[PDB]
Amino acid sequence: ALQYKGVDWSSVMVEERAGVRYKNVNGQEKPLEYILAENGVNMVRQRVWVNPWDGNYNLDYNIQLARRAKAAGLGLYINFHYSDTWADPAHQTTPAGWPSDINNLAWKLYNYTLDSMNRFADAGIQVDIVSIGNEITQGLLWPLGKTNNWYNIARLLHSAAWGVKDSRLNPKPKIMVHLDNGWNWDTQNWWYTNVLSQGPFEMSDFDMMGVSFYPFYSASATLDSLRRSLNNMVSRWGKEVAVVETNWPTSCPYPRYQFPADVRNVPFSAAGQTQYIQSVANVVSSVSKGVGLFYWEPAWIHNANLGSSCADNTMFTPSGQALSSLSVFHRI
Ligand SMILES: *[C@@H]1O[C@H](CO)[C@@H](O)[C@H](O)[C@H]1NC(C)=O
Repeated sequence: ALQYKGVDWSSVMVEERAGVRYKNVNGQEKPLEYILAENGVNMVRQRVWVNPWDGNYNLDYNIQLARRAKAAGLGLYINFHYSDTWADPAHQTTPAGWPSDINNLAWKLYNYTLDSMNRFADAGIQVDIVSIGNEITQGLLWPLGKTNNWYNIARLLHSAAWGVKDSRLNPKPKIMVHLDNGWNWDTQNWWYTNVLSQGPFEMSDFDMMGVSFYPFYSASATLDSLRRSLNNMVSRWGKEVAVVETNWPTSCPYPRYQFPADVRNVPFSAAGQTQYIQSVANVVSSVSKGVGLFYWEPAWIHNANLGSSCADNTMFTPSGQALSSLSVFHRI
């Protein structure tokens, strides 16, 4: 069974401010962190943005969350986007103001990460996992860290990894590199190979390799491919692995892509979510060093589709009541 099993609950306060109230399956209202712990979750993933336009997901914002997550006995997984806004394969926007030369940008990434981690340390919050970037498959901090700029990338990650290493955090969190399409091994292989062959980013600079695994972005995302990809990654670089992002809809009237053949039998419902989340967990667990699974934004009711072509990927009622499927975190 999985060592790390949780959800990314970053939107929680934005939702509370919007008037949302959460309840477990029985209708008992309480702060989300407790409904989560109640269902077997043992860790929350939180996204961190540099200078968000409205302050959400910034350091202060994430510290209030962490403190809360800790009170409910949940572990912490800090997810740096190293951007003012959403960072993903098609968007890695360097924070306005940051440097334009690799040495200074890297230095900045270091000071930023360093100070940020020390922010939790000084606050008495323990960070368990830290991803230096978010789905950085096409690199990060563009233009400099854009893919094929392999040198700059390994250069940037090394600095970021050390911002963590040199912080007051103790124990130090596992450093993770997060790429999307974990089912695509050629991508996982191409990326790490090119980054690790540069020299600046060393094997001892990171501990985990996290991957996003979704069913609605390509019929190619088969459980088998993820299974194979993870095994290939582990056997090749010996790092702990984990699915840091995944969803399953309870409603998907207009999918943009055909779902993988292995899950076309799984229903869009609370039952189907359980089935899917459990299958994905089995894949990760089957892999030696397969250590974690995180469902992305299960409680963002005011954004149900969660940026996908599916209508609802939440594990909550439109009114905020936890669905039965949320307790799948006990079984994994
Ligand atoms: C990083 O921090 C150091 C000392 O704290 C400072 O001298 C340096 O200018 C910073 N790097 C940049 C370019 O922000």
